[PDB]
Amino acid sequence: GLTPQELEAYGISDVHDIVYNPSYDLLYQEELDPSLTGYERGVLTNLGAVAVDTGIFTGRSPKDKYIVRDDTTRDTFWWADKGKNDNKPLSPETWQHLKGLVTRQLSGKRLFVVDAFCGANPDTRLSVRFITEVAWQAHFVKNMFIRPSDEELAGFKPDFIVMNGAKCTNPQWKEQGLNSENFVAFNLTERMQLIGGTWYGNEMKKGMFSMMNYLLPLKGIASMHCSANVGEKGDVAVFFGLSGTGKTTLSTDPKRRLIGDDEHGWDDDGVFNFEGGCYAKTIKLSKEAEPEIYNAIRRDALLENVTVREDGTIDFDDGSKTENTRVSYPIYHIDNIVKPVSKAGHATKVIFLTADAFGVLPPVSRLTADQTQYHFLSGFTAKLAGTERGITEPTPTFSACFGAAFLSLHPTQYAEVLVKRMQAAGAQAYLVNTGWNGTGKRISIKDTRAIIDAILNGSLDNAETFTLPMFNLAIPTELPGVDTKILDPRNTYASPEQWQEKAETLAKLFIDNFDKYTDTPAGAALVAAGPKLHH
Ligand SMILES: Nc1ncnc2c1ncn2[C@@H]1O[C@H](COP(=O)(O)OP(=O)(O)OP(=O)(O)O)[C@@H](O)[C@H]1O
Ligand SMILES: [Mg+2]
Ligand SMILES: [Mn+2]
Repeated sequence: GLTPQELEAYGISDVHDIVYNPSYDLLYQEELDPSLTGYERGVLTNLGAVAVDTGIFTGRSPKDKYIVRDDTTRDTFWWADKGKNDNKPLSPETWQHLKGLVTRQLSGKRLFVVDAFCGANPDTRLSVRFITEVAWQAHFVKNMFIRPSDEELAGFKPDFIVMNGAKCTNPQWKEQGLNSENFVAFNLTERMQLIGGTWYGNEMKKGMFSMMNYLLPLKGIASMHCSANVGEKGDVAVFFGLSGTGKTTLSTDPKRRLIGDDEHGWDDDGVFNFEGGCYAKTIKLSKEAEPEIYNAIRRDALLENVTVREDGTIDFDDGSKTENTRVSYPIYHIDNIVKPVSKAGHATKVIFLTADAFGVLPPVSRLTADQTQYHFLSGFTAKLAGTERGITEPTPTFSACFGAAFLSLHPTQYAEVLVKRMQAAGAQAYLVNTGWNGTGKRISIKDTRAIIDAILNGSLDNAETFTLPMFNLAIPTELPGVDTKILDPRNTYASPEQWQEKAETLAKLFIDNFDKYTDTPAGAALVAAGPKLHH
């Protein structure tokens, strides 16, 4: 695929061993090499999958994310210093120092080079070349990106390079005004991502997602943090939501063909996956509740940060290394998928998932057109942050478009293209609370799946509704397979008064958050679709 001389063109010198397009069999034996030390080491589990520890980082490091500010990006990027976001500006000169750190780190090493695609469609996909010195990092990108055919490899021409220098750090970070010795940096003039300090594989996956989020909407294509699936009739659904809200869990549905679990575009022909694999959360994983995900954990899946007992069994309940235990697998580890290309027609059902730790929002509501835009821009979820200290400190997150950490353009640009696509398809939107109600427990997966079924088969559209105060959400009066009591969140408190107190707290949070969008005529008009609180 490439010679040591081609790598020298990238700045990487004296590479003696090049592993181009490593096979799954080679990656397995690389990860289990008994002479490996530290965080490169894998262990074989009784399910047949290799498990690794990703080091000090067990999630992304948004405080270390930087984008070079130059004549290509200055007037188009959504900059952190010009709404809150992580797109912090970096100079071209400082970029050159970070590039030197990474290229020197990879020089004189045995390198894995993985060529892959981001985007299922040839007309808009990125041809990405990933370079790493850690086998399980190469395995991660083999699982998560689209694996080219032999014919596509023969004429592969990268238009983005990702250089993973996890083992290096930046000793000049203080004088350079950066956050730490680690860095995840992007340059759209050179079309490159550099990683230093963090080994975490998802920096590469979400890094390329951020690049698609820059390029696609500028060409009229929606770029979405959502899962997607399709029914027997060809009816497509997309599921937006922040991390942990259910996109992967609920899209992996035995009644539907999976398109993808996390990153999709929506062009003139329909909805298409960016990825070649899925990246499931494994904390407290239940084979009974999530059988398809559980079954995908086998040879060629890559487990991250799980606890493996001495006998090789996995303690999926153990969050000691992190609550964000994960498994990646190529998408064909799921039985019922769209193939050979992960794409389908236009979505007619658009589901916003949220996990409301305030216990206010109903399990399901059908949204008006204006409420759809209001809630898309708000991008709400919440967490019980204080659990380890024995308290419910519901902590809100408002992350525009249900994925602000990955947005490269202003939120209104994603909203505009999404609305355009939804209006052309006649799509309807729904808000689903996969989180908490007055019981202080999350709604069960079984009940949420039944809610999703009722959305997808048209049942919910055919129901009578009542209106929830404050948020003015249309809720169905009944739904097949779900206890009617929980459809109204007020019923899970000893009295509507307990819900009302929490609803007022949450409404104020939404109203304060939305204020930043009211600087345009269209945004000010959307306030009427948000929660109403005047006392
Ligand atoms: N009612 C529910 N619906 C969906 N998931 C639930 C529910 N109750 C508990 N869970 C748990 O919530 C988590 C949902 O995580 P999931 O991996 O689907 O999130 P995600 O939206 O795909 O996030 P990410 O974008 O970070 O991958 C899982 O751990 C799942 O078992
Ligand atoms: Mg997911
Ligand atoms: Mn995600």
